[PDB]
Amino acid sequence: HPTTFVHLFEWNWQDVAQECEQYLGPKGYAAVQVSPPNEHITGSQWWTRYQPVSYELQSRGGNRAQFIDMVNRCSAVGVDIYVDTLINHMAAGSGTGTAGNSFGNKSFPIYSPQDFHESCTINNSDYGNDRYRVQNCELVGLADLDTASNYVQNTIAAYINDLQAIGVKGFRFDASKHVAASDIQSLMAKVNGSPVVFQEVIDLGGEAIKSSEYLSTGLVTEFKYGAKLGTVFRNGSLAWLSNFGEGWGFMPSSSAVVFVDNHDNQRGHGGSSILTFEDGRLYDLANVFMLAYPYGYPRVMSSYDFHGNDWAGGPNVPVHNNGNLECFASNWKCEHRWSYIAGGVDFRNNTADNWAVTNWWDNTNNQISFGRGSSGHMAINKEDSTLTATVQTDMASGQYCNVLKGELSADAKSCSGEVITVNSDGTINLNIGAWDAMAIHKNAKLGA
Ligand SMILES: C[C@H]1O[C@H](O[C@H]2[C@H](O)[C@@H](O)[C@@H](O)O[C@@H]2CO)[C@H](O)[C@@H](O)[C@@H]1N[C@H]1C=C(CO)[C@@H](O[C@H]2O[C@H](CO)[C@@H](O[C@H]3O[C@H](CO)[C@@H](O)[C@H](O)[C@H]3O)[C@H](O)[C@H]2O)[C@H](O)[C@H]1O
Ligand SMILES: C[C@H]1O[C@H](O[C@H]2[C@H](O)[C@@H](O)[C@@H](O[C@H]3[C@H](O)[C@@H](O)[C@@H](O)O[C@@H]3CO)O[C@@H]2CO)[C@H](O)[C@@H](O)[C@@H]1N[C@H]1C=C(CO)[C@@H](O)[C@H](O)[C@H]1O
Ligand SMILES: C[C@H]1O[C@H](O[C@H]2[C@H](O)[C@@H](O)[C@@H](O[C@H]3[C@H](O)[C@@H](O)[C@@H](O)O[C@@H]3CO)O[C@@H]2CO)[C@H](O)[C@@H](O)[C@@H]1N[C@H]1C=C(CO)[C@@H](O)[C@H](O)[C@H]1O
Ligand SMILES: C[C@H]1O[C@H](O[C@H]2[C@H](O)[C@@H](O)CO[C@@H]2CO)[C@H](O)[C@@H](O)[C@@H]1N[C@H]1C=C(CO)[C@@H](O)[C@H](O)[C@H]1O
Ligand SMILES: [Ca+2]
Ligand SMILES: [Cl-]
Ligand SMILES: [Cl-]
Repeated sequence: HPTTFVHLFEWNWQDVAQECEQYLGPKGYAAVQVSPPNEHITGSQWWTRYQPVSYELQSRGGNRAQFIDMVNRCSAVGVDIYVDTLINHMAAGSGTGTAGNSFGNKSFPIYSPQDFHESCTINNSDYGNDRYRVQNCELVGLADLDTASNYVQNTIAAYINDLQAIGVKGFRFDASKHVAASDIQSLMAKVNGSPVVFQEVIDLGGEAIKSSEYLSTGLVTEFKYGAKLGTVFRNGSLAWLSNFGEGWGFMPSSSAVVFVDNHDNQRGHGGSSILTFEDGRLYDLANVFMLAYPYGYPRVMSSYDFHGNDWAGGPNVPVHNNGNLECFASNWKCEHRWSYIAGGVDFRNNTADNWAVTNWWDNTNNQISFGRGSSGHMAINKEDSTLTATVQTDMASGQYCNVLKGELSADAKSCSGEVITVNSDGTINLNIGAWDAMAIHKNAKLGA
């Protein structure tokens, strides 16, 4: 049933907790990826979170008690917390952290200069041909930890195990490409149990380091997914997506974390083809495809309008602002609450017993429909005409809520939005307006 997580980028711990109770739990999201909760450098830019100072849980998102409160309140409604984990480095330079600690010259509350690789600079060419420099030199001046050192592994493992002890269920290993896979292996041997671990490795091909090196240590970000999906949605034909996945050169589905955009590449950090909230309904549709299609573990992005400043932090108005939700406009965008996206999550959540593509249909261009066997069916019309084809499904005949537009009542007698009819012979007579879609599934069926 739970199948999809969401990055609540720069949401603080109280907003996450309330969001779990009021929306993510009820709508079936599996987990929240939170911004780094450990002590980091002072400053309001979002990227301060990626400059650690210590592993005390005092950060822009809140203090340790507030962190625990969020973990608990989210867990109470069935939503896990995944922590963005800085395994590669500490802050650059000298300064002060969010818990009051000072640092400088590769000296921190828990590290000294010997705990780091010798200073050198990762240069653009190194990605293509110097594995050693990519993993032992400094990413944009950040102090590169000696991740082969037993002390460093133990210290990072203690941070991970502290977070597990208080209830955290997964971890994003930031900048995993900059850490030898064998160092990550040694780290994981000190990590208690088997939490969810996904490793951030950007590999579109042609580099010294390969995302495939990381398959044995956890899940891996498949950045090919969003890159190719955005190119297809912008310039290509949806019909080509019938074998999306391993046939496009992607890693195995059971290893991949997939997403349309992430916090870096919606700003042009870490792809002019990447779709983001800025693309409106094109983003809706791309998310509907992602969430209906049986490849990967999807992460929905949840952003703020940064008003053209790719460095700015988030709005200084909370999401839950004394009874008003600061979503959808020029503060928080709340893509995870957009109807087509949350509906796609419901569809994925209820078609997970059938990880196949069935009865693929298309018009050779930008209209597609397919099924998850008898568990669900979907269609996307990304053209300017109305889509009225008759398509074959394996669905039981009857009437179904279009979960992109509404939901089934508690009594199961009605839908709050459009109702789709599956005929006696299992067909559907589509009637999909331009740039619209539909999705139905067996657990959103009107019941006699
Ligand atoms: C941002 C990503 O950079 C690399 O990606 C490279 C790909 O690997 C390569 O294939 C090709 O596409 O190029 C890109 C390089 O542009 C890393 O591999 C990838 O891991 C990284 N993403 C994640 C990790 C980091 C680091 O913690 C995050 O970086 C953000 O935070 C840093 C540090 O604050 C910020 O840098 C700022 O500080 C420096 C000085 O320290 C100054 O130059 C300036 O003030 C700031 O830019 C980065 O801007 C920011 O991207 C990233 O968010 C993670 O997702
Ligand atoms: C929820 C789950 O979704 C995804 O898992 C699906 C795989 O991607 C599919 O490939 C398929 O896996 C089958 C393998 O293909 C096959 O080789 C064999 O190993 O059997 C597998 C199981 O049938 O179906 C999987 C769904 O069953 C995604 O890849 C996976 O990561 C997702 N699970 C995550 C989410 C939750 C949230 O609670 C956690 O419990 C899991 O630990 C996460 O990994
Ligand atoms: C928040 C909202 O985002 C989305 O819609 C964007 C559209 O995709 C863009 O096309 C554009 O809409 C313009 C229309 O195209 C145009 O016809 C005219 O009506 O002006 C519109 C606004 O300028 O901009 C939209 C964002 O401003 C996304 O598709 C949509 O689903 C999102 N709506 C959510 C928000 C509300 C508000 O509570 C909810 O009621 C909906 O259920 C959510 O889906
Ligand atoms: C606790 C220190 O451990 C490590 O030092 C080892 C080093 O690995 C080898 O020389 C073997 O012996 C020394 C002494 O144990 C770390 O390399 C060193 O950085 C550690 N000190 C840091 C940690 C603490 C507290 O966690 C601080 O008190 C200290 O200031 C800080 O530098
Ligand atoms: Ca490194
Ligand atoms: Cl702490
Ligand atoms: Cl990522």
